Amino acid sequence: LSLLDKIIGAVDQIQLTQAQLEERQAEMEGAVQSIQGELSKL
Amino acid sequence: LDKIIGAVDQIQLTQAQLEERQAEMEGAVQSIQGELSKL
Amino acid sequence: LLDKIIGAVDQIQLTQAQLEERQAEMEGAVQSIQGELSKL
Amino acid sequence: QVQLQESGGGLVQAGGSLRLSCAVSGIRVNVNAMYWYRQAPGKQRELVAIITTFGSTNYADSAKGRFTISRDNTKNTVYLQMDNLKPEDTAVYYCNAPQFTDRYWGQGTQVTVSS
Amino acid sequence: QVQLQESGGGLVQAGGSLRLSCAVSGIRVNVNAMYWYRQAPGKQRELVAIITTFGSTNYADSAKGRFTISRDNTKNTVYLQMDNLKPEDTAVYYCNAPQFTDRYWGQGTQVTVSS
Amino acid sequence: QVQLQESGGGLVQAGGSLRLSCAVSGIRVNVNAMYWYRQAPGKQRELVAIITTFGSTNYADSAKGRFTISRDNTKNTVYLQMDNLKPEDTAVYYCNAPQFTDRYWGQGTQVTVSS
Repeated sequence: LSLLDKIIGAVDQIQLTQAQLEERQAEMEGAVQSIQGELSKL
Repeated sequence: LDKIIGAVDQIQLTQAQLEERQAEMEGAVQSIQGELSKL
Repeated sequence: LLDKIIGAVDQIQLTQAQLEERQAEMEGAVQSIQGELSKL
Repeated sequence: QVQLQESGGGLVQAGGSLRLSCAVSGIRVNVNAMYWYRQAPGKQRELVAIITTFGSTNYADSAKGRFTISRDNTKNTVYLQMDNLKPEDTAVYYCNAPQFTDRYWGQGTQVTVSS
Repeated sequence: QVQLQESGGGLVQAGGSLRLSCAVSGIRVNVNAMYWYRQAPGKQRELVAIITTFGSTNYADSAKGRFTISRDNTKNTVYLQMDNLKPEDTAVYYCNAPQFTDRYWGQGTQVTVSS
Repeated sequence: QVQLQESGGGLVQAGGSLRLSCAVSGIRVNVNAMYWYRQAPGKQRELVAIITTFGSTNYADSAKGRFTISRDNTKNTVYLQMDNLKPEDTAVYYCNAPQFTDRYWGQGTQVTVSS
């Protein structure tokens, strides 16, 4: 297992993790907007 | 290679911190959602 | 291969700063809601 | 600038298949992770599939084994193969890189699935 | 699949020490950052410690210098040394990689600390 | 420890320019992405600019082409050039690395812009 193999696998882990963190943010941003709409309605 | 390694290391540390912040905030949002949904 | 690694790293660092900014924006919004639900 | 030219959508029957294309300029797809999204009318944009720089893939739960993301490095083009389509997949599909989702979106390609 | 086999928990006195182990299959611990979590009854899962691919570590504030995460690359195993344990550390402890926390969790190892 | 020594602030007229400096010790600025933040009185800390390990840059919308982040690798120092300053830029400006923002902040450098 070379140093380059380690770097590649770290990078791969990171890109996979970033997409999941983004998805979680999008799910939560929808939830906050739903709460904001509930508190803002007439 | 030293630069790549140090960039990668910074990134993995940052991802764990961003995750922890999300979990803390996800708890806060769930607490608010429960407040607004209770009978 | 090194160009691929570098460009991947660069993409990642840019994305991390944006994800942080989104979190900070949302943390203010949640705190604003929390203040609304906690006020006297 | 980054250019995103989505194509390959259309009208398809349920159980049918599509292959979407996004021709990219201004960044290399073999250097950057690339994402496909979809947006149904009046709903939030949903992440559908991702391919990393070194070729790992992941899919939204709604894909459930039906979608395959791939790329051609020479054509600098990202593909989404979509099998066994369902009416619930009707949406505009968009390709992007994560660093530009705050910045620019292409026109997308309309996919309409009918029974 | 990825396998996570947690061990090393048990019943320990306050001020005591434990060393948890997680034996991993299907990914290399010297290529991937690895995380330890804990979950007390009825509470949210808490991140406890992380070790990066190149061996940097970070700890939750609740660890406050008592815990040490490490790994053995040959055994493909991650360890959590926990010193000066307190009743508040009672929880189920889980090891995972960040890309799989949405996907799979092992059985964990029960840690109970009594005075 | 990491040391952050911000300088280059002061009192400046609208339309004027500043060049902030942060002298860093304990991490290499040519290895780590580095961030500039600002905080106006009673407001939340706002990210202003970032420079990646390999020298790519991005700016907050409030910068709108006025700010330029750069570094000197030998002096291990990060700079923020600020042109066409406006009263709304009055804040304390801080430099940090993303992995330490939960951990330590320097004193910052006060920037005050008057008409």
